[PDB]
Amino acid sequence: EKKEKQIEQQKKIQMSNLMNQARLKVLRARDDLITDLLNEAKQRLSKVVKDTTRYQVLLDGLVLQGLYQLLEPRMIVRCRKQDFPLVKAAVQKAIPMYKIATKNDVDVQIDQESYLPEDIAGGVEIYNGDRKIKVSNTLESRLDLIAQQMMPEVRGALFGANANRKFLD
Amino acid sequence: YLSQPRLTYKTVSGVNGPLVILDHVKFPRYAEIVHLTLPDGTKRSGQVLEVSGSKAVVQVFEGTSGIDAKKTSCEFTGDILRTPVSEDMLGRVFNGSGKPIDRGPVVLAEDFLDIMGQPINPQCRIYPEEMIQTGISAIDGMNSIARGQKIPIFSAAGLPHNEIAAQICRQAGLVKKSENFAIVFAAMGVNMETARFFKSDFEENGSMDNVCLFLNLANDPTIERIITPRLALTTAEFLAYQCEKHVLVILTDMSSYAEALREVSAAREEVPGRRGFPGYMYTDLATIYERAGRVEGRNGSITQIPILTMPNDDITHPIPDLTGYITEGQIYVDRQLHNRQIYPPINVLPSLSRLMKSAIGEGMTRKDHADVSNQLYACYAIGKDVQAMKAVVGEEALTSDDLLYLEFLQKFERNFIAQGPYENRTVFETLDIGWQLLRIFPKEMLKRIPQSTLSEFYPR
Amino acid sequence: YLSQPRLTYKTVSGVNGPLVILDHVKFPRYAEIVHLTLPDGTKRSGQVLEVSGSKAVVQVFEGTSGIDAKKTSCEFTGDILRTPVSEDMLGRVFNGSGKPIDRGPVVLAEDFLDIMGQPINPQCRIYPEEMIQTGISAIDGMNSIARGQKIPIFSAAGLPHNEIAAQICRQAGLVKKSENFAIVFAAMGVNMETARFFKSDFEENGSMDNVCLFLNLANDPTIERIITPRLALTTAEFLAYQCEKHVLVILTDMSSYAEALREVSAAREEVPGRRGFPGYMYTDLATIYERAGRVEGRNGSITQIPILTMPNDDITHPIPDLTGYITEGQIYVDRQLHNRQIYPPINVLPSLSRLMKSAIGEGMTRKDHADVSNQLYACYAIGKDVQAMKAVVGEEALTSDDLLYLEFLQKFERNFIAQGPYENRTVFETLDIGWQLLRIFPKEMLKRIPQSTLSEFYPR
Amino acid sequence: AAALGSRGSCSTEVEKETQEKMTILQTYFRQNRDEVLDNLLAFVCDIRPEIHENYRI
Amino acid sequence: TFGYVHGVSGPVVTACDMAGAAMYELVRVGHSELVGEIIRLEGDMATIQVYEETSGVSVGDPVLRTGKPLSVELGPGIMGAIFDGIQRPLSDISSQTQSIYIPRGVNVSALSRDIKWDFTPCKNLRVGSHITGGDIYGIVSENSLIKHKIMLPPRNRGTVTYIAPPGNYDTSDVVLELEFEGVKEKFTMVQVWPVRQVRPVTEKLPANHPLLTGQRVLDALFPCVQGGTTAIPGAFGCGKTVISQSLSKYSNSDVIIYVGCGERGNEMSEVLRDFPELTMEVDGKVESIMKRTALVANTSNMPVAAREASIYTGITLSEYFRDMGYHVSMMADSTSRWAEALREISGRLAEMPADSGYPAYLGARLASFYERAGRVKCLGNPEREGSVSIVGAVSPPGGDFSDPVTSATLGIVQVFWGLDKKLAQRKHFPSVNWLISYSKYMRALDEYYDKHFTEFVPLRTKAKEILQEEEDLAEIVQLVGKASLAETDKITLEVAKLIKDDFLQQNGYTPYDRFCPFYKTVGMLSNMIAFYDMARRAVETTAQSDNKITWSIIREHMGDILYKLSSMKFKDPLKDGEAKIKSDYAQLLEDMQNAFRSLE
Amino acid sequence: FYRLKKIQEKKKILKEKS
Ligand SMILES: Nc1ncnc2c1ncn2[C@@H]1O[C@H](COP(=O)(O)OP(=O)(O)O)[C@@H](O)[C@H]1O
Repeated sequence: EKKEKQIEQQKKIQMSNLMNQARLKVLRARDDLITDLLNEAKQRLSKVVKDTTRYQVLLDGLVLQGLYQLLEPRMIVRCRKQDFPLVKAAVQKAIPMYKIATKNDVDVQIDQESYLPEDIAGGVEIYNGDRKIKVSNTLESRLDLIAQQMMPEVRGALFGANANRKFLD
Repeated sequence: YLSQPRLTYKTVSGVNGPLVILDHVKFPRYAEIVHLTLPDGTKRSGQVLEVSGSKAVVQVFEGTSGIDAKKTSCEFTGDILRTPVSEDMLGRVFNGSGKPIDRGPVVLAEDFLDIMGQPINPQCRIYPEEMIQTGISAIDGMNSIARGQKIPIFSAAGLPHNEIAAQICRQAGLVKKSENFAIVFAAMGVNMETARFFKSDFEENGSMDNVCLFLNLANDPTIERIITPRLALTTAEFLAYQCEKHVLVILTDMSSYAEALREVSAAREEVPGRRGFPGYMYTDLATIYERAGRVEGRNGSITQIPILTMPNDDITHPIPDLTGYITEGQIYVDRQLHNRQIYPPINVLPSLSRLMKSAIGEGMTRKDHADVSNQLYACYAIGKDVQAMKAVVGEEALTSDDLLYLEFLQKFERNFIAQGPYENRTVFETLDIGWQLLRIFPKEMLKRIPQSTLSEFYPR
Repeated sequence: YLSQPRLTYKTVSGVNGPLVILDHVKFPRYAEIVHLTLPDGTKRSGQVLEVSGSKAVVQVFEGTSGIDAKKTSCEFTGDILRTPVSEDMLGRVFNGSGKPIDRGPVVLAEDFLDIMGQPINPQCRIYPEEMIQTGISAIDGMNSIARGQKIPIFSAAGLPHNEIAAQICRQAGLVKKSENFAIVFAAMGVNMETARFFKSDFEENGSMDNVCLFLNLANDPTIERIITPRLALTTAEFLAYQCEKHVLVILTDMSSYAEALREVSAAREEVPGRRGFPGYMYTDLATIYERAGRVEGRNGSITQIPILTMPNDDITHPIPDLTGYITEGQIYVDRQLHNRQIYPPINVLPSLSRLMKSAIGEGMTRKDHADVSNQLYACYAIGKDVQAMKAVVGEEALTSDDLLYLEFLQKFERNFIAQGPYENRTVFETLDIGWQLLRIFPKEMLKRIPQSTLSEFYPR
Repeated sequence: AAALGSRGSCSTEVEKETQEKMTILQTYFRQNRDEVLDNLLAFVCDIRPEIHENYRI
Repeated sequence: TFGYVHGVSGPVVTACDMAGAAMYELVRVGHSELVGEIIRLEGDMATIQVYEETSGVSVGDPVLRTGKPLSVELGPGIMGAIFDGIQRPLSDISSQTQSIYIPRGVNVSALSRDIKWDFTPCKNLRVGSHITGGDIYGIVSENSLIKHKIMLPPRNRGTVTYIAPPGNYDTSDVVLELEFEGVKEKFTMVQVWPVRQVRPVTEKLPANHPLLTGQRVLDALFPCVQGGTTAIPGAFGCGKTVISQSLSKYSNSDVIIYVGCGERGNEMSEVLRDFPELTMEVDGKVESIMKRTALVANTSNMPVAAREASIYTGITLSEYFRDMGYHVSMMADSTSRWAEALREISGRLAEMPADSGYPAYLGARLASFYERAGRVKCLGNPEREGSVSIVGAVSPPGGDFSDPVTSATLGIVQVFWGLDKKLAQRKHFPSVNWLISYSKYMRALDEYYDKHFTEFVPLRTKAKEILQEEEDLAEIVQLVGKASLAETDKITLEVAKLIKDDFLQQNGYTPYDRFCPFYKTVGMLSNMIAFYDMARRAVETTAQSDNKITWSIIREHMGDILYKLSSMKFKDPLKDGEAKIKSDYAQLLEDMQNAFRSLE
Repeated sequence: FYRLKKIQEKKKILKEKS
């Protein structure tokens, strides 16, 4: 019976290993579902970008939201090559709104030598004078920044709440 | 929701040891988290230790090797370190910074919790009175442990403190009068075979379904050991006070954590403490040790068992000294008892448990617990003080009763203390062995036991 | 050659301690040599210890007493400290900085050699194996010395280490089983009695056309004790590895060298080691002791015999402790044997020579050398144990063998060690005395000697 | 022999209830992805410029 | 691309115009182009530690940024060689300079591009096979002992598009070419690896086999294993170097790396002289043990900053050979010199000390260096198993084991061989203490001893108990004399003295005791514990009786037997053989048994 | 003693260079 228990030990360890692998399999499946959801969100954004009437307002928001973050005398905007006629209007519109709520002057230039990769979903990037400080107001960046904070809410809305959590504080 | 875009600075102005210094930061926030992108493309994380004007002083968790001062990009988060927390974290193995290391996905968060904690009103706590029966006589019989305590294991180098820790984890339960513990386990600077030992011991006794591991091995970065005991104590607080379970937290090598503390304090050119450790090491260990106990209205608890190794077997070193001012007792693993093939080598004379008086006695364990423990302690002390001069001056100058204390010494160290690495004794077996040992002395020599108890338990 | 004119600066920025600081220097070179002329015309010399931009930190060998920041004029040499070296240096007396103090001209240099030397490729060395016969049975028979070894004398203050040194110098030669040394003597911080003793002993008990003295006395500059042994050793290396002679270097009171080194280290606030000595004292003594041996293809050698004085007769002090980690043995001069009027007062238990095993044996001295040595060591140790047991248990509680050991102790200390200050014992006489001492015991007590050696050498 | 027998059947039963759990996950996900996609895409497409509150005009 | 020198102090240079220079990157300082590493940055300036002597370096000298870290070359031509910390071959410097020194800034490749090696490919790989990092794709016959498996670098992958036929190639010919994602790599026999990055493995396994030294102690009482970690602390003259060199001569390892870090230069000439004469038997043919040894020497008067680069150079060569499937042992002589180099460099930087002067990160360096030893499943497709043991000598100042380096190491290593100066002064060698030493691999070797010797663990526990009781008796005898003693105590004392003097003691500079196999060890211990058992039983069974056989009776009766028990150690394992030694030890037992029947 | 002297040296370096 000492050897009987010596083999009972192996049965125990094998059952433990099987249960562990099953848990990890289910966790990986849930991770796959979340990743598919995020990819579909990217597709929705890319569908939005083609609506130029709404993309213009999106760009108006993004440019000013970057300018309010840098707050430098001279700034530079980097866009896509096909987005240039729209980001030009966005900058031309956002300069006075920046001079009103800050009370100082500003010189904003659109970098026409270097463009963002043409495969990105959209957005702009803002640099300071000597290009050492940078904000990245793209759609990839914004979606990745916002989606990662809503993960408790996304989990709750997608897979139901946890019936073991008695106190939320 | 922080919805504004983040700022990325290519303005590093110094690298020195574990620290990176940046200039031209816009409104630097203190304790903020920073993401560093090295020239080749690898990514590290750091935390801001000091802001002053436009400067910021980041400590990088994964070291500063490969970092230059012209092409490394530091992106500022805008928030303090909030770790993702969930109940699926049981059964998973992480590294010292919370990343999955067992071929599993990242934690899908139930919540995001600040890893510094949240102060608990001293008026909303509960006093711990439920004894934990660990199955070890030296602890159960004489240094009882209540469920909710914080009691470390003072050990040394080459001694079996991992065996004692694992046996406690394996055998711990409540005192049987008529579920069980979840386990959180942080390892700071252990070798590979200690981690192998602990994983094998957990999964060979069917526990792994209910264990969360955070592992920082001795080949891993040193500055991670600063946040490792705080991700292990933020999970234990979610499970205990929100999911309402009873958690047991093991913190292995609380000495490596303090060495990393000293290493970061020495790179900042601060006024040193004793032995070079920072002057705020007391206030730093107290924010780790004091995350344990029960709170009102919630049916969960947290028990803490840190594990030190005293340098040179010295209990007046800063680490054991300051740890003793904060925790409720200590279990002392001795080297002299180790060298004579005794397991577990627990020396009961400098061991102590400050929550024992209120967890034992009539209606909890048995009415004779405290008196037996007191008399055994007093007898052991008197026997040591005898044995000293017996070895020094005269084996025959010993009195007639100065030989009963020596026989008690031998039988107590061989029958009460020495237990066996898989033996699970009840409390009542421990008390019966204590009485079998106390029966060596005539009942007139037991002055620390009342007459009502001697009358009921001595004559058997 | 250096054909450009030298630049002279009166731009002294500040004097402090033994260090002068100069500014506006043009491309300062590290370790360069500087010639300072004081406001009253006197001349001193220094070495650059640190450069930074236009600043240079000179360390004056004679001190900074009398220097000001308006008229002291410093001239930079343009090169490191090189000493002029020749072969006429044999038969001359210089001071601790290399100038003649025997009313002769300066050295007409055969070459100019850098006094820091050059570490010898460990592949181009030859392990020393030719045994020097010093004629002292305590060294020859138990701590044998090879030609190329570095073996110091660990003495204290008031003991006769100088006469031991001079006897080794005037008696030493190879072993004759079937031409001479050139002495280089450097003394650091000696008194006039010691210099008189050595000068008188060299030119009387031998010849003085084979000695080169570098005398730095106790009323001489302290910071020039740092370059005296390096001048001595550069001369030795020229005479040995280029002119192919056998040199014997005697460096007297490395304790004064170590104390001058401590003083210069404390002057500029460097990290200390034990008892205040700089943390780089091992790496500094090793650049002096390691310039001693043989090389492949050249027929010279360098045998070093430093002389120490241990403070308070303690062998755990930093100076003897760091010296014993670098050198290939040591000869221990004892005070307890001096108080019994024993000469030479050599205690063989704390003595050692690390090159003996390869220099003794068949075809080198005699087949039985090693066994006799080991047996004498064992018997001496057991005798010294019995001598201390009898101080507690009395004269009449010893056995029949303890008295054999107490007889061996007396006859050993009086017949083997004690020698007389002009007696030259060939190594075979030493071995015969050793066997006459080992015949006190029956051949079954000699448990370190193999049987086929006892069959040939014990009965005679 | 009994161990070599049970070793496979236990594994197949665990792999059965694993697939059960995964189908439960997928039927939870199908019925909820569109509302959360609307919420996400409305959070992302709603821009509100802002200056630091510590900024002194 | 080019900075300038701005300050020099000791081994520490400070160079300006160093904007985009990374941390721990190799640079070249001066006109002699000394080698150095960057260890601090502030603005456009960088702080460099130089692995050479800085005497004569001006201000304004050039500083050349290389863009790579300190790395070693790994190919054929490593065995039988001797290097320094920078991995410069000391036998080519000695032949191209025609001098007896090492010139400052001398540049010579670590492995010769002249020798042609015999290369044969793997016979299964053809054009198209998918190969990953770690795969043995060829074998070069280096010498008669060592086969040099040629592995792919650990971070490469692809499909073979060319693999050379068998033949003779020098280490600059393309032996492999492979394509991945549309790009091509060509690989020769030599690869380059950064000495501060750990070479990857597949898995780290537990240690299950002994590392047989030649010493009776350290094999009976405190055994190491293949893949363990050991520390040998002691004062000067105790025997750390002799133990290390005997271990490197007579152990059972396939490859030996010897790092002499800041020690005597005459201790590397004793290796380069002794080892080409010692041989070992394999297939009838004898091969010298220098055909499987590599030395890395940085003596005590060599630059102090290159004591660090020495250690990392050795442990990276131990990991290159372990990856081939060998069992390597690495001797680090006086890691205390590495700690002293660290303290010196930290002092030149004006850092805050931690304990006795050492930096606060000393224990981290020590731990991450000792965490590279172990038994591993090797990266790559052919399944191998390798191992690297580390034996580190410690040199506590004053012989005090309470110094920072000894305290830091004893919390890392699993075996502790502690040497004693009291035993060294009586010439009791090896001077292990046997009362403070321990081994944490004594339970992992139970299977081996049960399956192979099966009569040894009882003997070991009995001998340990005898030696432990003797020290309780001795501190009493020291105060009350040897007269209060029972007869069993008088027997314990004499048996412990016999063990100490004729089992633990082993003069390693003799033809019979240079090496002691394990069968001889177990035989001596058997014959020494049998006498203990017999004598104790005799003194005990006739105790109350009037005959009272006591120790003096046993001693005057058997004075012919005790001499043989003491001379058991004089039996050559080579001139007598295994059978003669076993027969003599079996005959001494019968003599003992008859002599013990004689007095009853 | 050495640690406190280092702290004071750094103080009197900072205050003078700033
Ligand atoms: N096992 C041994 N057998 C014989 N002699 C030894 C032994 N161990 C040490 N010795 C002697 O003691 C001396 C110790 O020197 P070494 O081994 O270099 O110790 P350390 O490295 O601590 O200085 C050696 O010169 C050698 O002569």
